[PDB]
Amino acid sequence: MRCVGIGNRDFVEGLSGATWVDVVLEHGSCVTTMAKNKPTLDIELLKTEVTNPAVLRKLCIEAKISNTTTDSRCPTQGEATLVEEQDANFVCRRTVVDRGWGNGCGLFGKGSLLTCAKFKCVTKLEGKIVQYENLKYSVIVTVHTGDQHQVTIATITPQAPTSEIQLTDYGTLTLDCSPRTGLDFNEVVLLTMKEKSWLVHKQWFLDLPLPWTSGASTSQETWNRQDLLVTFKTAHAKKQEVVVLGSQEGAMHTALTGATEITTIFAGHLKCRLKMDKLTLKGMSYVMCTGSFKLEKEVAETQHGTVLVQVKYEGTDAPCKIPFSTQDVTQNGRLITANPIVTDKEKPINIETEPPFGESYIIVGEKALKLSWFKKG
Amino acid sequence: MRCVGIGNRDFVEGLSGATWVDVVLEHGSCVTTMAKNKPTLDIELLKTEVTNPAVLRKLCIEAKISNTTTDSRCPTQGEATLVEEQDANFVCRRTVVDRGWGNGCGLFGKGSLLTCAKFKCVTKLEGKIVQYENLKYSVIVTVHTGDQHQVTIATITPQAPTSEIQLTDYGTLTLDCSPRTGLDFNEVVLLTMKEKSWLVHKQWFLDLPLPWTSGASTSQETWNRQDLLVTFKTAHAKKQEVVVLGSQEGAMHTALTGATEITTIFAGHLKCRLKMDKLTLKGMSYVMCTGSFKLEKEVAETQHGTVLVQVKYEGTDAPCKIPFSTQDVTQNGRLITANPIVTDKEKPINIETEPPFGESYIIVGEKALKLSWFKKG
Amino acid sequence: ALTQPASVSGSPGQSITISCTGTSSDVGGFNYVSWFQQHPGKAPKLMLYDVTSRPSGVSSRFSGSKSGNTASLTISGLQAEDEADYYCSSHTSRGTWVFGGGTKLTVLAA
Amino acid sequence: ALTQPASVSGSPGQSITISCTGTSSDVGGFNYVSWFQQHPGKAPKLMLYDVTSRPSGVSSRFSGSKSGNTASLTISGLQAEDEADYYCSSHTSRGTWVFGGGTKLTVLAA
Amino acid sequence: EVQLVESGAEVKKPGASVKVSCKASGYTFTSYAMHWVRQAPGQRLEWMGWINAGNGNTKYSQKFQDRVTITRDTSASTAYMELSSLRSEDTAIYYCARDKVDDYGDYWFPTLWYFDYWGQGTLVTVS
Amino acid sequence: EVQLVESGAEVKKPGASVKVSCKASGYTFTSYAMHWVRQAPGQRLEWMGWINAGNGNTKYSQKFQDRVTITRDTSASTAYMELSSLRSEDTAIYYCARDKVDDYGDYWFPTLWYFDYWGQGTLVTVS
Ligand SMILES: *[C@@H]1O[C@H](CO[C@@H]2O[C@@H](C)[C@@H](O)[C@@H](O)[C@@H]2O)[C@@H](O)[C@H](O)[C@H]1NC(C)=O
Ligand SMILES: *[C@@H]1O[C@H](CO[C@@H]2O[C@@H](C)[C@@H](O)[C@@H](O)[C@@H]2O)[C@@H](O)[C@H](O)[C@H]1NC(C)=O
Repeated sequence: MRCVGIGNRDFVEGLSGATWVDVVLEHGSCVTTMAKNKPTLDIELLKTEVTNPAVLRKLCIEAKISNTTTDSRCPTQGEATLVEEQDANFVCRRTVVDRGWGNGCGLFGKGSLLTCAKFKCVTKLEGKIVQYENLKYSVIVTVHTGDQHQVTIATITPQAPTSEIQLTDYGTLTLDCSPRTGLDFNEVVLLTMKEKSWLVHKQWFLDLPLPWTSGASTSQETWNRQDLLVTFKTAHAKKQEVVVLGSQEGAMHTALTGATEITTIFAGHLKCRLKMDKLTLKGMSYVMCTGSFKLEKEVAETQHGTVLVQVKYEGTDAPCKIPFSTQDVTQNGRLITANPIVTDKEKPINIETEPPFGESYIIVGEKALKLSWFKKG
Repeated sequence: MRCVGIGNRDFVEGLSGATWVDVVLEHGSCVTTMAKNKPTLDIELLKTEVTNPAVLRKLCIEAKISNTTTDSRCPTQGEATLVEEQDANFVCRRTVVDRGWGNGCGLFGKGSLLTCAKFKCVTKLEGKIVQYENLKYSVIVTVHTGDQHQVTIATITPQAPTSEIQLTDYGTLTLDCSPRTGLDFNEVVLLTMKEKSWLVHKQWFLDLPLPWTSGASTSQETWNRQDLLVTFKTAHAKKQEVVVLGSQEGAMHTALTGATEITTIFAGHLKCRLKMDKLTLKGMSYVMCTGSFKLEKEVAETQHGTVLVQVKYEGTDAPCKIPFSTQDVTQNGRLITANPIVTDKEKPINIETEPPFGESYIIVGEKALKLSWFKKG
Repeated sequence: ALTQPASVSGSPGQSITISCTGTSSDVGGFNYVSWFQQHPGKAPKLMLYDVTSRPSGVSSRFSGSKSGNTASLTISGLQAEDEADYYCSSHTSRGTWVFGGGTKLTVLAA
Repeated sequence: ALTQPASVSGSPGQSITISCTGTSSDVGGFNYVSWFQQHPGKAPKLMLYDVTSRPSGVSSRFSGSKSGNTASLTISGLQAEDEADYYCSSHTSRGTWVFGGGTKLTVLAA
Repeated sequence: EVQLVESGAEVKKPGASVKVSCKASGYTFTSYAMHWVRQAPGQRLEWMGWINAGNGNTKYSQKFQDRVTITRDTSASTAYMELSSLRSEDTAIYYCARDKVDDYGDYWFPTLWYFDYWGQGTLVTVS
Repeated sequence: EVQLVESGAEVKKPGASVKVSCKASGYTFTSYAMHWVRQAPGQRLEWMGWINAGNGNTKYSQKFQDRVTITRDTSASTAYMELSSLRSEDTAIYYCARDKVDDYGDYWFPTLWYFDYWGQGTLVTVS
């Protein structure tokens, strides 16, 4: 019983004499598969994760400056120069200011003035390239128990999309999965920033107005287009001051509202076919049972109109099979718990069944239990 | 000589027999006023500053959370409650999640779940209200020297807009100033944020989507509309996680591009009339001089076509007056330095004069100086 | 915050119930109640969980039930080894755990 | 970074020039050159500023001039008290100040 | 078999800090959260807190909130509990007990069989 | 009259820190920047740096950059110069000298008569 508690639950039943069912697996969605004369199974895509992305480009959303120095020359005497102008860590701008006798110039007019400051980026985001080969889906498949927990999952690659999965007491199910990515991973980038990750169209990402570097650890972290966070402006023709822009983290979140949020984890969807030829529902061997049952827990209806009945048994036969059906005038009702069995008379066992609409009577015999039930619709 | 070096310089000359001139003072603009038989003066609005603003509202651009706690109840059992729901420091949201036997509920369905977290605002901006009464303009007025510096300013309120200013050796000038604010200070707010200030329309400011408080130091700092930085979202119908938005400092700068940047300082403009009736140009008393001059510094042209001549003198008479005019054929050229005088034959003195367009000859006499000059236009 | 008796006694062969009273927030609100058997100088052993469920190894004599804000563990076919301390535990609405004060169950000889 | 002689001598009545050579960046590029007179165990006194300008108190004998990268302070009508160290200072293009090595001016008796 | 084993019996006198280990065997340590609960000699059990051994998320009780620190070292299948600024009433047998984490790696709702396996307890004693 | 007066003669041995005061009188202290310049006995003047007494902005020379700290206390018309990690060649007469700030309160371009008034010097001596 893995999906009965979940609200986002889907039932997939195979038509007559089918050995197989197609299912679609989305995150947060639990699917119970059924086939006649077969166990009922529950399947869910828990997580998809890509191993080992590659940093395509790191943009920087918050920077600061230091070591500000300026060079200035009087009019007629050429442009100003600073050794820091070819130091890649510095951001610089040249301009002109008023000059005359009062500031040491033999000529009145515009003199060149260059201002340089050390560019230190305080916090950054990074866009990584993700590759279809290095995807891995985690798909769990369980049996619709009947029994109580007494005191598996498959990895899916694009290079190994078929998994054989062995189910104790029930056989071996074969799960054949095709990744249905709604993306082109060369044309989208996985953007991470201060714990949180999205994935977005790439061309957008490379068009974002922030300083960038194809950051290789083989060279120190210099920045291209520093001017998108650090600028300069001329204060009334004699000074030049550095303009730092402030952290674009909030601007980035406001831009990523209409995006898809999240080694590294993601949420996609996956189409698969389950082949159950070598699957057999255990308890086929047993005998329809002899004694009375008694409600261990009151009848409980799930969020899908189906109801849960948990009971404990009366009688001598330890291994046996529950007689079970319901009537308005009996019709063989639908059962999700397939072939309800008694594995241990000591222990209590659950049975999930779909009742008919309106009034129904579920019966479970000599002194059998007649539980009234009603379904609205 | 206070404006000759400045490029943003304006000349204001009074028409015939005027005792007065109207001037307009903007920041970064230096104005030289002239009147015939009067000294030439230089006037500039250095700074305007408002004393003592009042914090109208403080918005918060970066927040963080702490002490996260959740309450949850099973279906049919009412909404979830937490004592922190009326603690103003907490931000909270209620929702519903999947519940059943597997998580301790006797009924399958949606159960209420409330999540609360302590709202701590990390950095904030503030909008202050500014009042016309508490403006003060700093206006400096100097005399167009002639002489060299050898080794004033007036405060202007709206309640005292006329200043008497005493100029040694020249008399007393009376400066009558009207503040021409292009604003309505009740309908604009002075916004400051992490060292930098603008002033913007108020209604805009109160419409900005950030948590706010009319922050009084009389009560601890609680925040209204915390949801504009801290939200909650339901992870697949069983968890609820807090969404912090990130510092809106960069978003604020990007929104304030089309704004007007800057006890607290500002930049406006100021209209004034200068009355110079009790002003007299000193040196009227003296005698046109006897000897030869000699260029102490080569003739230098300013950014306004006018040229500067600095000289030292020959002769016996310590206090005297420079003979001065220029010709193509002499026309009495315009002089900004009014009544060039010899205060100390030891010391050198500057004369600023407007020459005619094209070729001119400036002469300054027995062995007088004939300086060729040419003006392009 | 969970209340129970301080001591409870019986004699071999008899049945005996120990109750455990809490809030709408912990016991009456959730099936997250369970009973533990502690011997002197020993780890508490889980004997009941989900008010009625028994781990493999515990025999049928022990059984639990819940009514209002009060769970009740009772032992039938009393035996001498059942002499021990019993504690009730419940998850709360705030995501925490609370225990009872424990009851020392003594069985006499006659 | 500013160079000048180490010592320079003359006799009373004579004129004497001390030179001060720098860069396009400091001396040849700006009029921010000035001369100071230091006596033993005394603050340097500004005697020239703006290559030719004299503070009130300094007499006409001292005068400065600039040619290329070299300023020159020279004293006429030499006197015995003029015996002193002389230093040239200039503002630089990078907004800093540099001095010369100083020259000890000695005047003899005959 | 499933087994939890904690450190030796330790006596420290008031003002100090105490650290007690818990090492698990017989199950994947990262699939369970480790709870700590103490009891003074002859008194009730008092739930201290838990830690998710997968992601290191903690949850403390109000009485111990900024006195307790529960940590994990996944390398050696070990969870640690440290108590600061011990006082008169800190003498107790300290137990660790496990509870499984849900299929997504999170710990919001425990499992009905929480504390199915316990340590054997360590006394921290005062002076 | 304009006057600058610095602290007493001080001897400290290598490794220490030295602080020398400069108090100005006869002019508005906040309208000028205070420069510091040193000279060893019998050698040239070596410009150390300056501070704007209005807003506390500093500027240091490369040789002293992270060894010098020039500060201001406007209350008592005083500028301070502190040298860290003194070494063999730090013995010098230390001078303060003023230069006026422009009409906007900034110090970008000095005035042609910079250092028009000086202190009288203080020796810091090594051992
Ligand atoms: C550059 O700045 C380094 C540290 O950054 C800033 O240092 C001083 C100037 C403070 O005012 C503050 O802005 C920062 O802490 C220093 O090591 C040093 O000043 C410079 N580094 C060099 C020259 O290598
Ligand atoms: C609330 O949080 C206070 C400090 O904030 C956070 O504390 C812990 C939980 C860290 O994980 C980190 O997020 C912050 O330092 C603490 O004093 C304490 O946990 C709480 N304060 C109370 C309950 O008064």
